[PDB]
Amino acid sequence: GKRQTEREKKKKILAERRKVLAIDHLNEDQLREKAKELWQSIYNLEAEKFDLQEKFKQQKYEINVLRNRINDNQ
Amino acid sequence: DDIYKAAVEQLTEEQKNEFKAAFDIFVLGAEDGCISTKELGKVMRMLGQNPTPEELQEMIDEVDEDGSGTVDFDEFLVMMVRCMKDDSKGKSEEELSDLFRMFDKNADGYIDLDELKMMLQATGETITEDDIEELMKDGDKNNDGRIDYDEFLEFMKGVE
Amino acid sequence: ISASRKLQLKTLMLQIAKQEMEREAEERRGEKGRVLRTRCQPLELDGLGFEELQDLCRQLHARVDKVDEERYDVEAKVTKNITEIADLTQKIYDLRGKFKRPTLRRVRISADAMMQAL
Amino acid sequence: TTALVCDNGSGLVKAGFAGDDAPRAVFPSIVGRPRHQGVMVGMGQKDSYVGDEAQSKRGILTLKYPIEHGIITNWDDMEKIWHHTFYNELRVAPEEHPTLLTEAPLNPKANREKMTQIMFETFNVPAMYVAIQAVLSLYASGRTTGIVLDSGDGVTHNVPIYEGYALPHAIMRLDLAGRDLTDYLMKILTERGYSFVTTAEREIVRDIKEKLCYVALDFENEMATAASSSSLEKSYELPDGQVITIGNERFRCPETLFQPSFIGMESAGIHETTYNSIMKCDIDIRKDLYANNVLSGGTTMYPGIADRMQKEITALAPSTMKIKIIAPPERKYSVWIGGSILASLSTFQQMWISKQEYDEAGPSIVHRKCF
Amino acid sequence: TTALVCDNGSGLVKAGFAGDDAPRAVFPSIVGRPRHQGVMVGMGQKDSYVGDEAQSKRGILTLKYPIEHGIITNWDDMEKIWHHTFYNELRVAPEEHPTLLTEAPLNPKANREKMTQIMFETFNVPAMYVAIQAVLSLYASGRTTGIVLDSGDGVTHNVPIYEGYALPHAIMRLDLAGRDLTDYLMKILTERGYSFVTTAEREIVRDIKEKLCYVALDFENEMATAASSSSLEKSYELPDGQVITIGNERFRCPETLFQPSFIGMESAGIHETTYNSIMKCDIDIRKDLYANNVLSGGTTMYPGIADRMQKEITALAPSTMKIKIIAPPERKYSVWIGGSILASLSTFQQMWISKQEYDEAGPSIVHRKCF
Ligand SMILES: Nc1ncnc2c1ncn2[C@@H]1O[C@H](COP(=O)(O)OP(=O)(O)O)[C@@H](O)[C@H]1O
Ligand SMILES: Nc1ncnc2c1ncn2[C@@H]1O[C@H](COP(=O)(O)OP(=O)(O)O)[C@@H](O)[C@H]1O
Ligand SMILES: [Mg+2]
Ligand SMILES: [Mg+2]
Repeated sequence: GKRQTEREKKKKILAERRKVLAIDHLNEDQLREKAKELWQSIYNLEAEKFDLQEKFKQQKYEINVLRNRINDNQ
Repeated sequence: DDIYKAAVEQLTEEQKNEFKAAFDIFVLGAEDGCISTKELGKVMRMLGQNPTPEELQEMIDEVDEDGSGTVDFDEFLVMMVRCMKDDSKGKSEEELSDLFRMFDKNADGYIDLDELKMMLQATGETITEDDIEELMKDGDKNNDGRIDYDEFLEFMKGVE
Repeated sequence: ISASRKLQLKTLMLQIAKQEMEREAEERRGEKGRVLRTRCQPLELDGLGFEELQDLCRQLHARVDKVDEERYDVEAKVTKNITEIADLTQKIYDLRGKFKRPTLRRVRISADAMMQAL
Repeated sequence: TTALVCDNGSGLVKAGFAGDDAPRAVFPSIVGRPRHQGVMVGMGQKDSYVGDEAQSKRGILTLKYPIEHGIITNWDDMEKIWHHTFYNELRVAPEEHPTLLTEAPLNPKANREKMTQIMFETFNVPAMYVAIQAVLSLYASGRTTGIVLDSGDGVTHNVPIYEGYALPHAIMRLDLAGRDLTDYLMKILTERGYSFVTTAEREIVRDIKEKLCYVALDFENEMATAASSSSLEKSYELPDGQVITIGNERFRCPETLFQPSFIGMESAGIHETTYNSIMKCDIDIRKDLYANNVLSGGTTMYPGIADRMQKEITALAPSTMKIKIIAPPERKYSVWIGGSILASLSTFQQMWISKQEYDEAGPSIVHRKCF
Repeated sequence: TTALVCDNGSGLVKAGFAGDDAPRAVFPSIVGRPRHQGVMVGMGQKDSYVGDEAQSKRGILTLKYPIEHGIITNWDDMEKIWHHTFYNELRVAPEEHPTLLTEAPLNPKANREKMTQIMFETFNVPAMYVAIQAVLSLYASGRTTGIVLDSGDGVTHNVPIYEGYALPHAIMRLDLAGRDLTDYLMKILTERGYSFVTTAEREIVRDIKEKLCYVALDFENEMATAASSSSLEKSYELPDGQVITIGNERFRCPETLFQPSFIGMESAGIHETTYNSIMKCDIDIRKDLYANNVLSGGTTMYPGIADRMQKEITALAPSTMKIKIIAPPERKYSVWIGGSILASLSTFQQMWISKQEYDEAGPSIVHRKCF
C-alpha cells in the first residue's frame, strides 16, 4: 500500500476529471467556451494549490516550533 | 483609558451590590463623597473580594496624575470593579499566532529585541526603558533567548 | 514599571501588529494574483479559428492532468501536515495539562459559602 | 453534573464535590449505640448516633470505629456512615452523582468488591471508581514522580511512582498508624497516674496526642534533657478540670513511628521502610525518588517530623544524593484535594465504572480494566 | 539539492547533510517500550521512546537494539528509528533528498534488499545508494590505498584496498566488537561484587568501559603490576552514589580484542587477522599495505591501542618492512566523514539508484551494476 492505493485514487481522479476529448464534431463557440472555462478552473486550481503550499509551509514551520517546545521540556 | 463612562453605564447588579455596599460603608457622614482609595482598599479586602492587592497599591502610587493623593471616583472605582472580569474578549489565539509568524521572518521560532525594536519603529511608539528587559521577563521564561508564541500571547493577553 | 502607560503601549502595539498583518495579507493576495497571471498565462481567443481551440484544449488536458496530480501530492502533504499539527496540538495540550490542569478547580466553591450556620 | 469525591479513610471521613479546595464535611467515622437504660420518656432518643453527633454525646455511648486497618470489619455500620454522609452532611441524593472512593494499597479484594456492590445496589449511584490513596496525594503536590509516604490513621503505606508509572513491586505497607500511637500514648500515660480506659476516653487521649506531642530531632538527647530540667512539661485541662502534666511522654508517643519495637512490632520505622522501598526500585530512578520524597496523611503532622525523617534518610542514603522532603501545609486533606483534581479531569471522564457495565459482569468488574 | 548521508551503524546512528565536517545528530539506536503499569492519567505516556529520549527514561524501559551484528533483526523497530531520524533529528522530509546508507561487508543479501525496499516504498526517497563501511573510512583519511580495520560496535571487518581496487578475496570479517566487550566487562565486574543485570544497566557498564578502560601495551607486566601495587585502581560514581573501584578489570576488558579466547571465541585477535588479511594479498602490494594501516570505528578509541597493535604487527611482520598505523583523532565519525565526501563528489552523481530503475527491476537492483 501507500504506493498503488494512492496511485489508484489519483488515477480514478484523473479518469473522472479528464472528460471526453472530442473537438471537431461541434460548433466552435461551445468548445471554445468549454476550453476557456476549464482553463480558468485549472487557473483557480493553481491558485488554490499555491495557497496550499504556503499554508502547509506555515504549518510545517509551526510543527518545527512545537518540536522546539517539546525539546524545551528536557 | 477613558472607558470610565462605558464602565459606569455597562455594569450589572451582580457587582454593583458590593459596590453600593462599600459605598455605604465608606460614605456615611462628615465626608466629601470623593471616597479615598486608601480606605476603599481595606474595605474591599475585608469584604472578601479577590483582586490583586499589590497592583492596586502600585497604581495608587502611579495613577491619578493630578497628584491629589485621593483618587476620585472614576479610576479607583474602575480598579475596584476590576474584581469582575469585564475584559476586552481576551483577543484571539490564531490572530496572535499569525502576528508572531509575520514577525518571525527569521524563521527561528522566536522574536528577539531586534525584531521588537523594528516593530516599535513600524508603530512609531516611544522608546521605553522597559524594552529588552520586558522580553527577558515575559518572552524569556527560560532565560535562553527563546520566546515562543505563548509568551507573546500572555504578554498582552486581553490588553486594553 | 508603569501600568496605564504600559497598557496603552501594549494595546497600541497589538493594534499596529494586527493592521500590519492585515496589510501584509493583502500584499500576499496581490502577489498571488501576480503569480497567477504570470505562470498560468492568459489565453485570449478573440476571433480565432478551430485549430486554436484544438491546441488550447490539448494543452488544457495536459496541464489539468499535471496540476491535478501535483495538487494530489500537495493535498497528501497537507493531510500529513494536519496529522502532525493534531499530534503536536495534543502534545502541547498534554504538556499544559501536566503544568497547570491540576491547579484548575473551584476552590472555596462552597466552603466560603457556608461559614457559621453550622 | 458534578462528581462526589468521598474518601472513607479510617478516623475521619472527608467528602465534598469535585473541583473545590477543601472537603465540605469532615467528621469522625464512629457509630455509637447508647449503653445505659434511659428513663426519660419521649426524649426522642435514637438507637445510634453517627458522625460528629456522637462526639458530643460520647459520655453515654460506646463509640466503635467501623474500619480497623484500612479494611472494613463491620459492613452495616459502614453503610450507616455512608448514608449519613450522603444525606445529612451533603444533602445530595446519590442517584444523580458519580462517586470516587479511595482505598489503601494491598487491601483484601472482598472489601473492594463489597464496597462497589453497596454503592451500586443500596445507594444506586450512576458510576463509581476506586483509586489508590497514594496516587491522589501525588496529584495534589502537582508532581508526576516521587515516593509518597501516606501515614494515615489506619495504615501507613509507601507507594513509589516514576513518570506516572507506578512500581507495583515496591509498595511497602505497614500497619502502624495514628490509632496505635493513641493506644501507646494511653498506655504510657499510666506511668504518672492518669488512667484512661473507656472507649470514650480514647478520644481525650487522641486530643492530648494531637495538641501536645511532637517528634524529637534526636531521641537520646531529648530523653536526657527531659530527665534533668523541666522545660518540657506542658499541662492540659481535661474535659472536667484536674489539669495533667505531660513530661517526656510528649516525644515518646510519636517516636514509635521510627522504632516500632516500642509497641512490639518487629518491622523497621517509617524512616527505613522508605529507604527500602527506594532501593527496590531500578538504579536509574533513585535520584529522582530521593529528591521528591512526599509526605501526606494526618499522622505526618507532628511538629518536627519533616526534619527527623530527612536526617534519618540522609544518614542511610549515599552522601552525594540530595534528600528533600515535601511537606505541604495542607497535608491532612492532600488525598482529598488530589481526588478532586483527578475527578475534575476531562481525560479521566471515561474511566468510571458505568452501571450497565456492572450489570453485565457483576461486582468483580473492579479488578478488571476499569481498575 | 543536498544528499542525506545516513549511517545506520549498530549502537549509534550518525546522520547529517552531505558536505559538512561532522554528523548533525548522533544518538543511540535503541527502542524501549515501557514495562511497568502506569497509574497517572493524562501524563501523555507514549508506547515507545526511541533514540536519545530513551536514554533519559531508561529507568522504566526495556531498551532493545534493533541491529544485532551488522544485520537487522527487527525490521519494525528499524523503520521506527529511521522515521525518527528523518523527521525529528533532521526535520527534512525524505521526499526531496537522496540517501546514502552504509552496510558492513559480507552481510546477508535479504538485509540489503529489504533496506532498499523500505527506503523506496515507505519513506519514498528519490534515490538511495548503499556503500561498504570501510571504503568510506578510507575516503576520510585522504588515502587511496591501505588496509582499514573498522572495529565498530556490532562487527569488526578488515577490508584491504590498493590503488582503488578492492581485493574481495581478502576481507576478514570478525564478529567481536564493542557490544561483546561490554558484556564481558559486565561479566568480570561480578568478581568484585557489583552485579549489573538489567538491560538498562548495560548502559552504565558501557559508560564505565568508555571512561575507564584502556589497552595495555604489555599484558603480563600489567597483570603483575596491578596485582602488587594499587596505582591503577580508578573509582567511578554510579548514577546514584556508591562509588565503585575498578582494579585490573581496566585493561582486561579491551584485551579481549587481541585474545578472543577470553569470551570463548576461537578466532585470532585483531592483531593477527590484519596480518592474515595482508598475507592473502599479492606479494607486490604488501609493503604499501604495511605502511598504510588505517584504524577506524568507535571501538578503536581505547587509549593505547595504536601502540599495542603496532607492536604486535611488528612482531609478526618481516623485520625490514615499516609498520605505520594511521589513527586520526576523528576516528569515531571517520565513516560518516568519508560518506559526506563521497556524496559530495561530482563523478559519483550518476551512481545513485534512481527510482524508475527500481520500479523496472525490483529490489534486486542493488546487487546489479548499481552496487
Ligand atoms: N494536628 C495533628 N497532629 C498530630 N496528629 C494528628 C493531627 N491531626 C490528625 N492527627 C492524627 O491523624 C489521624 C487522622 O488521620 P487522617 O489523615 O484523617 O486518616 P485517614 O487517612 O483515615 O483520613 C487522627 O486520628 C490523629 O491521630
Ligand atoms: N571514547 C571511547 N572509548 C572507548 N570505547 C568507545 C568510545 N566511544 C565509543 N566506544 C565504543 O564504540 C561503540 C560505538 O561504536 P560506533 O563506531 O558508533 O559503532 P557503529 O559502527 O555502529 O557506528 C560504543 O558502543 C562504545 O562501546
Ligand atoms: Mg488517608
Ligand atoms: Mg561503523
